[PDB]
Amino acid sequence: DFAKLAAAQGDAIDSRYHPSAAVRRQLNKVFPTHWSFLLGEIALYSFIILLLTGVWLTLFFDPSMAHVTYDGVYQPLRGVQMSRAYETALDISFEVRGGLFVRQVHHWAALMFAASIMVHLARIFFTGAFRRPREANWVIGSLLLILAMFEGFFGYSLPDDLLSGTGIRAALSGITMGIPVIGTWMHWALFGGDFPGEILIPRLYALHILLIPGIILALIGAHLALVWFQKHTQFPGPGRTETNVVGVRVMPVFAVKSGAFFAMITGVLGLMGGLLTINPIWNLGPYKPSQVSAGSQPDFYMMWTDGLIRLWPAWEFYPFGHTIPQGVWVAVGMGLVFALLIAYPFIEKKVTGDDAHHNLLQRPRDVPVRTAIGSMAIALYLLLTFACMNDIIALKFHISLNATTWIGRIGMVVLPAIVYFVAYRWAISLQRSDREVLEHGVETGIIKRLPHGAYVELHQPLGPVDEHGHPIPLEYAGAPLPKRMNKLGSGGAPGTGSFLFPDPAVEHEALTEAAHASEHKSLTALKEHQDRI
Amino acid sequence: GTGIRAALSGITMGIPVIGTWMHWALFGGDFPGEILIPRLYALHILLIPGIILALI
Amino acid sequence: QPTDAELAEMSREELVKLGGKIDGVETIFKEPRWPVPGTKAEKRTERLVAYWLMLGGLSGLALLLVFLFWPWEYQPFGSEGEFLYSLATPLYGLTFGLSILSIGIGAVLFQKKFIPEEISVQDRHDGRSPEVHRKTVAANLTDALEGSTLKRRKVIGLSLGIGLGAFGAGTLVAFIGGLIKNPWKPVVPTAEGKKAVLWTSGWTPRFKGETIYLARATGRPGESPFVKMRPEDIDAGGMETVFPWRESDGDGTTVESEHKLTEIAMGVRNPVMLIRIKPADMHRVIKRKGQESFNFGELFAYTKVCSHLGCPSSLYEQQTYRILCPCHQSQFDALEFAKPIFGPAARALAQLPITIDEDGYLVANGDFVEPVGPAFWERK
Amino acid sequence: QPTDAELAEMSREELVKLGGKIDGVETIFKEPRWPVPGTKAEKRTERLVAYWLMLGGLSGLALLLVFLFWPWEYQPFGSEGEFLYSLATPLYGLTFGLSILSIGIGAVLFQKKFIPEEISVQDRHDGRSPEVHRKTVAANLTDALEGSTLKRRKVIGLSLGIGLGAFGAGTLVAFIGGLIKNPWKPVVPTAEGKKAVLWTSGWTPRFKGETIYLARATGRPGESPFVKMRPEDIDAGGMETVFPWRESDGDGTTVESEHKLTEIAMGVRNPVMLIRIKPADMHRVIKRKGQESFNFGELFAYTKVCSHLGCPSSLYEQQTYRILCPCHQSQFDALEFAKPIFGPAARALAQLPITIDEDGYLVANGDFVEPVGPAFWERK
Amino acid sequence: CSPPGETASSEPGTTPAIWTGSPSP
Ligand SMILES: [C]C([C])=[C][C][C]/C([C])=[C]/[C][C]/C([C])=[C]/[C][C]/C([C])=[C]/[C][C]/C([C])=[C]/[C][C]/C([C])=[C]/[C][C]/C([C])=[C]/[C][C]/C([C])=[C]/[C][C]/C([C])=[C]/[C]C1=C([C])C(=O)[C@]23=C(C1=O)C1=C4C56(=[C]2)[C@]2([C])=C35([C]/[C]=C(\[C])[C][C]/[C]=C(\[C])[C][C]/[C]=C(\[C])[C][C]/[C]=C(\[C])[C][C]/[C]=C(\[C])[C][C]/[C]=C(\[C])[C][C]/[C]=C(\[C])[C][C]/[C]=C(\[C])[C][C][C]=C([C])[C])[C@]1(=O)C461=C([C]=[C][C]=[C]1)C2=O
Ligand SMILES: [C]C([C])=[C][C][C]/C([C])=[C]/[C][C]/C([C])=[C]/[C][C]/C([C])=[C]/[C][C]/C([C])=[C]/[C][C]/C([C])=[C]/[C][C]/C([C])=[C]/[C][C]/C([C])=[C]/[C][C]/C([C])=[C]/[C]C1=C([C])C(=O)[C@]23=C(C1=O)C1=C4C56(=[C]2)[C@]2([C])=C35([C]/[C]=C(\[C])[C][C]/[C]=C(\[C])[C][C]/[C]=C(\[C])[C][C]/[C]=C(\[C])[C][C]/[C]=C(\[C])[C][C]/[C]=C(\[C])[C][C]/[C]=C(\[C])[C][C]/[C]=C(\[C])[C][C][C]=C([C])[C])[C@]1(=O)C461=C([C]=[C][C]=[C]1)C2=O
Ligand SMILES: CCCCCCCCCCC(=O)OC[C@H]1O[C@H](O[C@@H]2[C@H](O)[C@@H](O)[C@H](O)[C@@H](O[C@H]3O[C@H](CO[C@H]4O[C@H](CO[C@H]5O[C@H](CO)[C@@H](O)[C@H](O)[C@@H]5O[C@H]5O[C@H](CO)[C@@H](O)[C@H](O)[C@@H]5O)[C@@H](O)[C@H](O)[C@@H]4O)[C@@H](O)[C@H](O)[C@@H]3O)[C@@H]2OP(=O)(O)OC[C@@H](COC(=O)CCCCCCCC[C@H](C)CC)OC(=O)CCCCCCCCCC)[C@@H](O)[C@@H](O)[C@@H]1O
Ligand SMILES: CCCCCCCCCCCCCCCC(=O)O[C@H](COC(=O)CCCCCCC[C@@H](C)CCCCCCCCC)COP(=O)(O)O[C@H]1[C@H](O)[C@H](O)[C@@H](O)[C@@H](O)[C@@H]1O
Ligand code: HEM
Ligand code: HEM
Ligand SMILES: CCCCCCCCCCCCCC(=O)O[C@H](COC(=O)CCCCCCCCCCC)COP(=O)(O)O
Ligand code: FES
Ligand code: FES
Repeated sequence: DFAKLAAAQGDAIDSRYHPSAAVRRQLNKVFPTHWSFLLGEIALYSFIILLLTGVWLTLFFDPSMAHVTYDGVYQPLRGVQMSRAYETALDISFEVRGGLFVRQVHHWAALMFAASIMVHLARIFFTGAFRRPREANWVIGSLLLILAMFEGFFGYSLPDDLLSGTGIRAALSGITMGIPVIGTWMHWALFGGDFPGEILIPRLYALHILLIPGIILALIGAHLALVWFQKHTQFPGPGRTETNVVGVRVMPVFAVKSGAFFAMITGVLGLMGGLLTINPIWNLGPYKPSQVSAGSQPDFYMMWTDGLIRLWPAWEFYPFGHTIPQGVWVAVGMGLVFALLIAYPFIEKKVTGDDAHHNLLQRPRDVPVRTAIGSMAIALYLLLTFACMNDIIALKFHISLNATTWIGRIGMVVLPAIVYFVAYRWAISLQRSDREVLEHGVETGIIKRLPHGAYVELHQPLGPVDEHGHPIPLEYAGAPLPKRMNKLGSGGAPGTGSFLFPDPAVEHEALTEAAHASEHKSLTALKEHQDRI
Repeated sequence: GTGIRAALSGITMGIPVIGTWMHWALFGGDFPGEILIPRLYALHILLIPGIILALI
Repeated sequence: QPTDAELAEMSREELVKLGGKIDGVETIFKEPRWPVPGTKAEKRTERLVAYWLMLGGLSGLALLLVFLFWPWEYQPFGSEGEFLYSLATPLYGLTFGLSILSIGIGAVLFQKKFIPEEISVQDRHDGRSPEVHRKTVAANLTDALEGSTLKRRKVIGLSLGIGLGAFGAGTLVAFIGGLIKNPWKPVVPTAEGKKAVLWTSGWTPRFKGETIYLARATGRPGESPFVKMRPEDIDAGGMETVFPWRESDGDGTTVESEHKLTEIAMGVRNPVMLIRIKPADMHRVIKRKGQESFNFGELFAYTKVCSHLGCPSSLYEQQTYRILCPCHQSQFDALEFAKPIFGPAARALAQLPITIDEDGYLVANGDFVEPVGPAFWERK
Repeated sequence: QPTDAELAEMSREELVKLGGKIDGVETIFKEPRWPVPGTKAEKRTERLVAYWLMLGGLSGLALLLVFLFWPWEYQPFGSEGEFLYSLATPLYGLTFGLSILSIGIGAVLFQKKFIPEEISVQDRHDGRSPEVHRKTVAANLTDALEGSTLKRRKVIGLSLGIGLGAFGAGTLVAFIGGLIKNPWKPVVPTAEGKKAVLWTSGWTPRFKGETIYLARATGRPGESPFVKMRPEDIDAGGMETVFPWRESDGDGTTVESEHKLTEIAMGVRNPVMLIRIKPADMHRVIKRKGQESFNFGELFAYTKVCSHLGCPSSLYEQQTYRILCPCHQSQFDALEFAKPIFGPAARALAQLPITIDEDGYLVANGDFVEPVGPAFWERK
Repeated sequence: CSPPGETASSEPGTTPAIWTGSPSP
């Protein structure tokens, strides 16, 4: 019945499309199981949730700048003039059952999408996963991050509330028009005239629901296809070489783990959507150029840019009756940052001279200069991000606002230098900590007094020993070293049973023996594969 | 709009048992309403063309 | 490469191993999770997985039941239903998020406790492809190009390059041309002819001697959103936002008046801060050149638009006389012609000249003498 | 399977043949287009291809030049520019369309005049896969399922099925639930309480004795789009569209009046045809039961909404007394209580009862006695 | 750089004249 049906459908599919060999190649593909290789798929799942909830939102949203009088249920805004966009954003959150939940899941998913992209980028950079043959795919990811930043910005600009409209007036309108020679032409091409105009929100809506997400989808497809057919990197370890992939096959283990991780990410984003308020636009009011509120932060992934605006000094030039205003610096700065991010693999292969194929990753401690540089970059990013929140920090943490500006200004130079130096020394220090275990074995923490009164700590050797009993020094192999005896199995196991009642002793004995035999067989399999290759 | 009133609105509401429910789900109420053109726009520039692109 | 009768005599395990070998994959370790059968620990673990999946099912049913029957509609402030309404979206998120969260946990546990533990090794076969494939694909492409004879037909090659270039150029220009707009096209009627938008605002006179009142927002939409203002309406230490209003703009009862007042409210270079200096502080006022008579006694009027990037710079500290912009923390000295003293702003806020008319209402005494708002390449 | 030094001694042609053979493709015929060199026909054909590509280039440049410099802006009727404006879009299409067409033609010609003619045979390896692949992929899938042990964990299997079902049900209901609306919710105020939308129109009285005037459309969008009318305002053989107007929704000068008049104009069950039939034809009128007094002498009022599918059925033939719907050709007999005599309509048009007030203006004399417009499951 | 069209003055200034206002919108 259920088996004959599967065989019949399988034969029908195979006689018509003969996919057996290609499907089997997909089922046998091996992926490494490292926890940090799951960071990219948080971004993928966030993007999928964004697509689903965004499609739901487009069924109710009218992105018009046409001014109307609010006639809905939210009493504190009755009679207030607003755009159709603000109108329908309110209608979603009050007049459609589940609309507020969908809207909040969309916005939380956008935040998790940007944050996931950042953390996954950090893994790629610090482990060296960008090196050849994978330079292009770092470039594709860099473009994906830029597109995600601007997509999220356009998305939260759509409701045309006071806060987001203030963000549009300063960043999208002010910086753009400040651009030299072509600034005002770019402004009038984008807005159709002066700010705010009547075309901006419908145009941003078209960019946000179709055009930018289509480019993102195409780039994500290229990205995942490159990963799939270039065969994911791995960390050094037992049995791992430059020419193999150690891990699990797709069918069934990796497929089950991916599906379960997708379900758990969805659960977290769903709990956030209905437990934490995000962007309650009815409290902000519709956008009016005469109004503003304290605390005009953008979403976090834009804050650094805003932070840069806050920190850069009022340096302007007035050549021959023209004006180059302060915001131009910020624009140039952004370009520079992006250009340095896209170009990093080629910069590093030019500096280091290393142009070899690489499939084995580097532990971040073992590349101290790149780790120091990335730590320096993260320090600058965090300083600019917190500079953007300097007014909130001043209010909550009792710091002068002027002082926060100057702390950001000086720290923008000093903090990355300090962080670079500290991260460099810390990475080399971890290298020395690994060396110590390699020469002496694992410190067990057990102190012993010898008969003549010496105090010695017992060590657990990781390899062969002498006739004197000291271990032979082992060579570093790019892989982590154990430093706790409990992580080597010294603690044993409690004893089989439920939490409150023991199982029969014979069951416990059989289970423990089977577990030890299985662990030994797995170690032996990896060892003999390593010995053979 | 004459085509919309007759075909999309008139035929739909005439369906037995759930015709008016389908009409009020699609239009958000009676014809013409205020949501129809934005919803059709979303269907037309993204959703239907995306399904078409996948099927092609 | 076995045969059809050798395949029919293979067990599943040998077939799995052969399929892996064809694909370059060897499973070097593979063991069932419970080699000893009939153990209480296995039944306990089975029940643990089932418990997580059952929690997922119960919470999914709870999502169904709360979405149908929880009171979801907005309730106003201080009403009896406001508290239950405030839990609707939280309950949606709790029942949805828990459900799929519990199913994911249960599936993770099933993989970890019941699906066999596995180590598999795949050969990469990466780098340059075998020489046969490189040579044959290169020969294919080179034969296509050289066989076509396109390289030795230079009139055709040049014509194709020029024609494709011209078509692409024309198509690109026609595709983006509709977006391009001259920002300096004169479109705004003023007392001395049409002017470009950025040089003007609601304070630009439309004819010589036009009376433009400093109008204040009543906050009631329609029904006179803007009214005239008198100098005694503001105390020393007070600040009010004023807008450029004309008698002909009306009270917003008609449709045309309402559209005019909407254009007043939405004009980005319109809002003005009117401050009244304390008379004891008038000796500390420094005037800007060309603006020495722009104040009506102890009343000063500056643009509310920040000169840095256009935010409403409206945090007016009456004792320090400091105008703070909330966006990027620029500070302007109201006593020294709104000159910037902190932040990214390099330019002072424009001063509006003000006076009173015969009825004693505050009116503008002309236009700004410089462009208002953020700077641009073309300015000054 | 040759070797790296055998590959290096192959010509391009042998490498092309080898690459094809690996792919299952044999080129059985392949010959150059001009075996005899130096002929005038080859140079002539080269020039023909070049001519088409050059036409493409010239027309692409022409597209650029006309998009930049042709007068593109709309010119009004009877103006001096109107002719040249009328050619703007045609020229854009002529220069664009010609350009990419000429290039296309040129490429076609190149393919069939210079690229070698070939016949290639690729064999299909279609149908069922080789038995090795079928059996290995089946073993892989069966081993996954069987080694998972999911088939014999029935508590886990039922829990997973029920949990996934419940989560999917809850998610599906919450995803579509916001769209679902009860059509029969009472939302419309009437003289006997709240009613569902489809039972009402602008002709439904909002209180007992409310005076609803038959209003004519003046065509002036702003000032007074609807005015009262008198029985002598229309001749015998005339027909006018009237709308339900209350004295309390005004002449559209205020914003609220304008919104009220917009909802009058856009109400889908609002428009009414008022016909005055010739006195000599009054003996031909047959009244509908319940509607014998709905006419004011020779003035009859029917809904302008067609009962078939809701189009304005407004083609009024005064001599045949036929009301023709333009959409699907239904015909209604005006002398016969607008009953259908042709087309897909099965139901008569609803009659509005009409009378006059003390000033002699035509007013409604109550509501329609049946629902107006297209039918639905819930009707009658 | 400093904006060239922004300088302090020492001239005191006079009280502005009452606004009269010309006709013809
Ligand atoms: C020197 C010289 C030489 C010269 C010079 C000259 C010149 C310079 C010139 C100038 C000119 C110019 C340039 C001009 C220009 C103009 C302009 C500019 C204008 C415009 C403007 C603008 C602005 C625009 C733009 C806008 C936009 C955006 C738009 C959009 C558009 C789009 C997107 C589109 C798309 C399209 C598509 C995709 C399509 C495709 C199609 C196809 C595929 C087809 C094919 C076919 C098939 C399949 C088949 O099968 C067939 C066929 C066909 O056709 C035919 C026939 C048949 C069959 C069959 C089958 C058939 C078919 C076949 C065929 C055809 C096949 C073919 C194929 C091939 C060839 C293959 C090839 C391959 C390759 C090589 C690959 C390569 C690679 C690479 C490199 C890639 C790269 C990339 C990149 C760069 C990236 C980029 C990025 C981006 C930006 C993206 C974006 C996007 C978007 C927007 C969105 C989208 C999205 C989506 C869709 C999603 C997706 C995603 C995923 C995947 C996940 C038949 O046909 C037959 C048959 C039998 C009998 C008969 C016939 C058979 O069988
Ligand atoms: C009895 C039992 C058992 C039970 C029962 C229970 C129940 C019943 C339950 C109930 C529940 C339910 C049902 C519920 C429901 C709920 C609801 C209803 C709700 C909702 C509502 C609604 C209305 C909604 C809807 C709306 C909408 C429309 C929406 C939309 C959505 C969408 C569209 C979405 C999409 C998504 C996607 C596409 C995604 C994908 C993703 C992926 C692909 C991934 C994967 C991956 C990759 C690639 C890679 O590579 C990787 C990964 C991943 O993940 C990971 C990792 C790594 C890597 C790597 C590489 C990695 C990755 C991997 C992986 C994951 C892979 C995997 C894969 C696989 C598995 C493969 C498989 C295959 C196969 C088998 C195939 C099959 C076939 C077929 C059959 C097909 C069919 C189809 C059809 C049917 C069609 C349909 C149609 C339609 C409708 C369409 C539509 C559409 C639309 C809308 C639009 C779209 C468009 C577009 C896009 C365009 C396109 C086009 C073209 C193409 C031209 C990893 O991860 C790693 C690694 C390493 C280390 C670590 C990791 C590696 O390496
Ligand atoms: C190469 C880059 C490196 C840098 C070096 C190269 C550039 C350095 C060289 C120069 C250059 O920058 O050019 C580029 C720019 O060009 C065009 O800018 C020019 C000019 O520069 C602007 O300053 C000027 O402002 C524009 O006039 C507009 O205002 C005028 C008024 O203003 C004056 O008054 C202002 C304020 O005061 C008054 O305020 C209001 C004005 O009414 C009123 O309130 C009131 O009257 C008040 O006055 C008071 O005065 C007294 C008080 O004491 C008393 O009398 C009274 O009390 C009274 O009240 C000041 O603030 C201003 O500064 C100014 O002084 C109006 O008169 C106009 O009608 C209009 O509105 C003007 O435009 P136009 O004349 O329309 O066009 C001409 C032509 C440009 O010529 C060129 O050389 C182009 C070639 C060189 C540039 C590169 C391009 C070529 C290279 C190739 C294409 C590359 C392959 O156009 C164009 O082809 C531009 C096309 C687009 C660019 C393509 C680039 C390529 C695209 C791809 C990248 C605009 O297009 C700009 O967007 C553009 O950037
Ligand atoms: C215990 C009941 C459910 C049993 C469980 C399974 C059934 C549920 C499936 C669908 C979920 C429905 C939940 C959504 C809520 C609900 O049920 O609405 C109630 C309406 O009465 C009802 O019993 C609704 C019954 C459903 C009738 C089905 C209609 C027929 C189909 C044709 C409609 C088209 C759907 C698309 C599929 C077509 C495919 C064709 C190929 C309240 O009416 P009301 O308050 O007037 O309107 C409010 C707004 O004002 C407020 O803005 C907001 O929109 C809501 O609050 C809304 O309810
Ligand atoms: C939308 C944003 C992105 C998504 C959804 C995404 C997704 C993924 C996924 C799932 C993987 C494979 C699994 C893993 O190692 O984590 C991956 C790999 C990769 N990503 Fe990303 N990525 C994004 C952006 C980026 C960024 C910003 C970079 C770096 C600039 C980058 C570079 C890479 C590289 C080099 C790999 C392959 C690494 C390897 O084999 O180990 N990606 N990406
Ligand atoms: C990279 C993907 C995306 C990101 C980062 C993103 C981000 C955002 C953000 C932050 C908002 C503001 C949410 C709020 O109201 O509080 C928003 C609004 C919106 N987004 Fe998205 N979005 C993405 C993709 C999509 C897609 C594919 C669609 C269309 C299917 C979409 C449709 C909408 C709509 C209609 C709104 C306006 C309604 C509203 O604000 O509630 N989004 N987006
Ligand atoms: C995806 C829709 C249908 C899914 C059913 C197909 C998979 C089961 C069929 C084969 C396994 C059982 C043994 C068997 O019937 O052997 C054979 C069927 O399998 C084949 O030979 C071809 C299967 C290839 C198609 C699979 C593509 C995608 C399926 C993946 C779904 C997770 C028939 O056995 P027999 O001829 O009796 O020796
Ligand atoms: S907008 Fe005022 S400081 Fe930036
Ligand atoms: S709508 Fe009148 S005949 Fe169809």
